[PDB]
Amino acid sequence: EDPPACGSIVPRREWRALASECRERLTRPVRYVVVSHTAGSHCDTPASCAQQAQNVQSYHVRNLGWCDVGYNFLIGEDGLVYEGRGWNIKGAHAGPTWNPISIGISFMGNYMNRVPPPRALRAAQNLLACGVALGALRSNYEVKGHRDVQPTLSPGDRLYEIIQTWSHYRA
Amino acid sequence: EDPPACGSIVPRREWRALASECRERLTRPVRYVVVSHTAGSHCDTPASCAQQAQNVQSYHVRNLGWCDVGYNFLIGEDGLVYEGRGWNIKGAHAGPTWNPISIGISFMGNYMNRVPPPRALRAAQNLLACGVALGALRSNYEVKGHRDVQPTLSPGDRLYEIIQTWSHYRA
Amino acid sequence: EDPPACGSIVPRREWRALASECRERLTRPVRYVVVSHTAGSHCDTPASCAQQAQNVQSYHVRNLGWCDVGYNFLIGEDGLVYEGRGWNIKGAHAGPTWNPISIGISFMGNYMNRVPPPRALRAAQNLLACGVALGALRSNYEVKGHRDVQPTLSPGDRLYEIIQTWSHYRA
Amino acid sequence: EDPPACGSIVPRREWRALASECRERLTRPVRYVVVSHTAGSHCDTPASCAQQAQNVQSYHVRNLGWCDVGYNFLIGEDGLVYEGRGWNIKGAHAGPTWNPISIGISFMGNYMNRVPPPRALRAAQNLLACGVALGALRSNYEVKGHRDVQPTLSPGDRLYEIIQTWSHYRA
Ligand SMILES: CC(=O)N[C@@H]1[C@@H](O)[C@H](O[C@@H]2O[C@H](CO)[C@@H](O)[C@H](O)[C@H]2NC(C)=O)[C@@H](CO)O[C@H]1O
Ligand SMILES: CC(=O)N[C@@H]1[C@@H](O)[C@H](O[C@@H]2O[C@H](CO)[C@@H](O)[C@H](O)[C@H]2NC(C)=O)[C@@H](CO)O[C@H]1O
Repeated sequence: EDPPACGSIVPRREWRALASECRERLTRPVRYVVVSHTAGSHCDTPASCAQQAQNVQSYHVRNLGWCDVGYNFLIGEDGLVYEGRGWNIKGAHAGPTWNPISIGISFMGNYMNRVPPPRALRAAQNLLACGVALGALRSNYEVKGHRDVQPTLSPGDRLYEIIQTWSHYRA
Repeated sequence: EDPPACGSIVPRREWRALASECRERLTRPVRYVVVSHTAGSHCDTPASCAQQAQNVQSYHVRNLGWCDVGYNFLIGEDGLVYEGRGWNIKGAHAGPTWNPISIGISFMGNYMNRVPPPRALRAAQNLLACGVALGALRSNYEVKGHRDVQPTLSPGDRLYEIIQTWSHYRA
Repeated sequence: EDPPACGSIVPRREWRALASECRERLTRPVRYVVVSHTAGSHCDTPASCAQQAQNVQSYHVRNLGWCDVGYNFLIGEDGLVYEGRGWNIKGAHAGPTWNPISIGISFMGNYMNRVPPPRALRAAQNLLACGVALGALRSNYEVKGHRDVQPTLSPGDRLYEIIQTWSHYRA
Repeated sequence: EDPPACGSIVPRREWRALASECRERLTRPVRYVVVSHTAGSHCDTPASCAQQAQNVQSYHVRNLGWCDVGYNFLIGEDGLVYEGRGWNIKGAHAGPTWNPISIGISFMGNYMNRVPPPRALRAAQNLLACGVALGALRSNYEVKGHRDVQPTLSPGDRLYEIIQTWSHYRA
């Protein structure tokens, strides 16, 4: 029960996450959505993507010393959206200029020479629909590539190729 | 006009479904939703579930000669809703006194003992939530067991026990 | 077999009821009978009543989104009985407790400061008699006021005084 | 600042309510509010309204055999809100469909041809402002009239005209 019509998101308690310790709230409603890629290993089953989720967070919490996984939501090629910082805890995904104003969703994999399956792309768009529904994202929300906001290779040629197809993508 | 937000469903093309030969339409909106199980093998990978989808559909087409798989939607333990007949077409699943007035979603597997994993229950609760959003189901919608409308074990002793706690389950 | 001899009811067809989508049945013999009133306007002709019967049902199915009018029978000042859900389908007129165990007859008017015409009382008293003969009501059924089971003013002050007089009434 | 800063609710002890027998729980934040009316006599002193609260309660507890007064809150024309079963206990006020997902507030009296005093209306909204401040009511909550969800004249033509004016009033 994470309020009406939210396209099946895996809760932290399910992917065996560690307790978040982030105190910063995000000023709703949010205008931007930054799509990125973990550039880490990819997964196609929920079982493997639960393990892969943990991997991203432990690296952010134990090693990098941040309060929680830097992303608001992680997407698996298993076609499921994983909950990280969520719609309210401000993310750590695109630097100081963008972190307090945009939501950050990342695709679990390295998408330079590899494309994400339709189910994952479907789940991401479906996640943004629930966003508007909850009142976290503005009906008029703008989707920006990670390259668009920071000098980075992410989300990867192939995935950056497809998010331009997305209707809400702004130049 | 009125779809607030829906949910992610695997299209027929993706699980490689045969062409539907059905033409009878369900009068819109629908008031009843019948939950049942396929009493067959379960799956937890998006790959194997797309395959399990074909099996149920082929047994219904090539062996029982029905115009398409009997259920409107299929639910996998991979946490994904698979498209069957959909929101618009009538689908043989619980008797002629009930097939013209109800949507039929079916969990893929036999849940006499075994319970469906949380993500499967989330997939179905979200599906129904999308139904209301699309206006395919009315906000009054009543969830019913397959055993509540014809003599069968169908929902599965333990899955029947679970759907009884759902907000919309009427006597 | 000993022709029950009590049918003097206007059928759904005759007063032009919209189709019922209700399918949950009562178990006969039925023990209780709950008398309520519409608190709407009253009718005294078979013509004006066929209109009122339609209105109550409309307010029930179109505004509240109910499967059909909530009462089992409606009594009019025309001296005739109107079929609602009938002797078999479970009504919606007294809550989760009584609805499964009683028939809900309702006088079509506001009897807070009025008395229903003799012919209307006769049709009511008669209806119940029909009940026993068909076997839908127990030979020793219990009549009850609507306010006896719900916090309401039904069946109206003066009419409530009338039923406490009846022989099958029970505190 | 921003603490609870809630209104002033007369607690049960102060109006000497009988002990609550209820155990069912509402799951906050609540989305709906159903405005009703006791349909009885009104009051304009903290002394007479405390009296009224008891009649309504006793009738609901010993006549109908309920676990506590049906409403969550009772508004008085004295300008004071009288605590019913509160913000956390499921109340009986609008059928098995709404009771679990809504809070029940009742204006003490009958308002068919009588408008409640400004006081009452302010106390009623103060309670709603309070509700959201405590996380009891969902911020984008909705207000419906009693007649909007059940066959009844309640809350009374005039009070109904008043609540249809409110923001949060929907369909
Ligand atoms: C021209 C240049 O210097 N490019 C830099 C990138 O090589 C460098 O690596 C990218 O960093 C991402 C975030 O740390 C990695 O996830 C990603 O795998 C990596 N890109 C690739 C595909 O090699 C980024 C660091 O962000 O900075 C660029 O400036
Ligand atoms: C090789 C294999 O795993 N076969 C699976 C079947 O055993 C399994 O059962 C069949 O399912 C139908 C639809 O649910 C049933 O109606 C049918 O009785 C049953 N087949 C029989 C005769 O046992 C199906 C599930 O569809 O999947 C196959 O993959």
